Amino acid sequence: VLSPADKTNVKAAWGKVGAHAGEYGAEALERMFLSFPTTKTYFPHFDLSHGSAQVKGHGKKVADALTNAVAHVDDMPNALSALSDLHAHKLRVDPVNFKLLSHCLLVTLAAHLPAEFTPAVHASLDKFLASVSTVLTSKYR
Amino acid sequence: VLSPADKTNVKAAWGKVGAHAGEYGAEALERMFLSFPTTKTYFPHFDLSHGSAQVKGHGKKVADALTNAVAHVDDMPNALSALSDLHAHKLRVDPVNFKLLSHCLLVTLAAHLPAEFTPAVHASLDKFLASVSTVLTSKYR
Amino acid sequence: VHLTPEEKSAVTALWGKVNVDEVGGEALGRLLVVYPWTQRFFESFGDLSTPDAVMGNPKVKAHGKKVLGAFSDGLAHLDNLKGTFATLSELHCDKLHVDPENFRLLGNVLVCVLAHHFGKEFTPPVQAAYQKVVAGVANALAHKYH
Amino acid sequence: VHLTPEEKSAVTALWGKVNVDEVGGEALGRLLVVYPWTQRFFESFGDLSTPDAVMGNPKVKAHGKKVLGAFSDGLAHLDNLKGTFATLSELHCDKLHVDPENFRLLGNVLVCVLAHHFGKEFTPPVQAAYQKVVAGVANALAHKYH
Ligand code: HEM
Ligand code: HEM
Ligand code: HEM
Ligand code: HEM
Repeated sequence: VLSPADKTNVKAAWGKVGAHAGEYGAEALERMFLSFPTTKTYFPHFDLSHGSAQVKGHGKKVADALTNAVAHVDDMPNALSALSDLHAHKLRVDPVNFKLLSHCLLVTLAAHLPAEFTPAVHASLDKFLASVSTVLTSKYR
Repeated sequence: VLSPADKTNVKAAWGKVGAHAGEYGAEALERMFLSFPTTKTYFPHFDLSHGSAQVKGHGKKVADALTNAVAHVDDMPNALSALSDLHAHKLRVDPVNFKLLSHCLLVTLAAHLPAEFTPAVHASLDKFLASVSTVLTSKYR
Repeated sequence: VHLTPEEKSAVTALWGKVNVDEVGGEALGRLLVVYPWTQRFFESFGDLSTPDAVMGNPKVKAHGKKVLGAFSDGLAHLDNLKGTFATLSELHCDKLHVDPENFRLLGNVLVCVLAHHFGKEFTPPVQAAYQKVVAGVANALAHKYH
Repeated sequence: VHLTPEEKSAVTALWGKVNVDEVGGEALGRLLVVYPWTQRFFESFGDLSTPDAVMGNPKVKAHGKKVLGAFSDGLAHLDNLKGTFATLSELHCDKLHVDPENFRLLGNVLVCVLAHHFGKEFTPPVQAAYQKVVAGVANALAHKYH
């Protein structure tokens, strides 16, 4: 469960990301593909090479979806409803992979937000990402 | 989320177990300790030799909690609130272990109820044990 | 994987009694019912909308038997799982794109099925040995992932 | 641990710049704040109730120093992590009763702290190599568990 304090931390941190989101998203995916190669099995059609146009474009979509969850942090399961169906019936990515990408997002944000990434913010963001992951994975069976 | 067909499946299954809940409970614990030795770190104070009493006794406590969860299936979070409290503030078992005990319960049940352990029933029990685990780790942070 | 000689033995003795046709079809069918997302890899097999369709689908059954065949060979090679499954690993990664995490799932389903069949005989010590085999196999199938 | 020399020299490269006196306390501290359940092993460390109480806790800082010292020594023996960590593995398991999953959490936190301290210089490639390292270290510390 997210608390008032978590919601505040999450909004402040994502607020500083701003118009760098699509870019942090792409970096997170790249970090993911190099550190955990099994994840590449889900993108056999993508040119995954560094600087890939498909990768940057995909980071943007991941980022926008995270921005929509931040914007509706008190109604997440409904704001993400369409995304949760897509994952359950089409994408069907194994739950363990959501942790790998969450971790990579945290790394990406620590790498770019030295001042905002305090123990308490890191804790709230980790919780936030685990709730997003749970929503997107909630209709699997 | 558990569907009506899942709830039916779990009451039926758990119904047969009947008086044998305590023993299957103890059996699952034994399978877990031998199959996944890292689980033993949470029980340094118990004699874990085969058939000894500590394990016997704890087996019943686990089973009772589950029986309780089965009878309160439409209301798990409330029916398990104190247990969740106890897991979060006192026991503090890493979340991965819950899958390990869940699997060992499934194996124990398959072994004792060959007729009742159909694939649909298998599916329902797994979702049910995962729902129970989610509840027990809901208040960790 | 570090198997005790008596564990190596416990595994071999029981395997000797497995009906591969039945067990293979049952393990794979259950993987598809208990973990519906795995169905993404078998679209061509047909109707898999319900448990009955899945368990009755003859291509699922025939594929179950072939998978367990590869598995049997692995038990003849317990001291060299990596080499036995090298090309099968290349295949499952480079052509099929299967996330190895799925190997662990099939492994655990495979264990409940043996329990289901052999009952009292699938004792905790016997289970412990087969849990190592299944992890070992999962790890060898994952080796050539890059 | 299969590590290329590319991986190895980069890992070693960056480590030269690490202030072990600081990173160790940051890493242990963040573990206790981000995954609060891990505090079950350090009650004797006194007050751990708020993020500041943990991060500034002198026993937490002293202890993190010890942790990272032993880690540094593992980077000096990447080809024999298991032997390097065997007595620490026996201790954590037989005396301290620590679930090895906890070594993986610390590994991941440590990677975030690295990232936090080096920014842009913590490139995806460099991260990939550090993930292999913390995985190897976590596996070596778990290896003597029975
Ligand atoms: C933070 C959690 C995640 C979010 C918010 C997210 C978000 C999205 C979004 C918005 C799309 C575009 C889908 C569309 O509307 O057409 C997408 C596609 C996709 N995602 Fe993710 N995703 C997440 C995690 C994952 C991870 C863990 C995986 C697997 C490693 C994954 C693999 C894919 C794949 C394979 C596609 C389709 C790619 C294609 O276009 O062919 N996603 N995701
Ligand atoms: C299906 C999930 C589980 C349920 C329903 C469950 C249930 C219970 C119950 C009812 C108790 C006794 C509570 C009391 O003090 O009154 C208990 C105790 C305990 N459980 Fe579990 N448990 C579960 C999973 C686990 C797992 C996965 C572990 C770790 C591997 C674990 C370790 C413990 C420990 C260490 C105690 C305290 C034993 C003692 O010191 O006497 N539990 N559990
Ligand atoms: C115990 C681990 C497994 C083993 C030993 C195994 C073995 C095999 C074998 C022998 C084949 C036939 C290859 C050929 O000669 O064409 C095969 C094919 C295949 N495997 Fe696996 N398998 C395993 C697990 C999995 C799982 C978990 C998945 C996904 C959930 C999977 C997906 C596939 C697919 C999609 C094919 C090709 C099916 C087709 O021809 O339409 N495998 N596997
Ligand atoms: C990189 C992984 C780790 C390394 C290299 C490491 C290393 C060490 C070292 C050198 C000691 C002191 C040994 C002694 O007192 O003789 C120690 C103590 C200890 N470690 Fe770890 N450790 C690691 C991870 C963990 C984690 C994850 C936990 C639990 C969350 C943990 C729990 C403890 C405890 C409770 C002590 C004794 C505390 C006391 O003095 O009262 N360790 N560790």
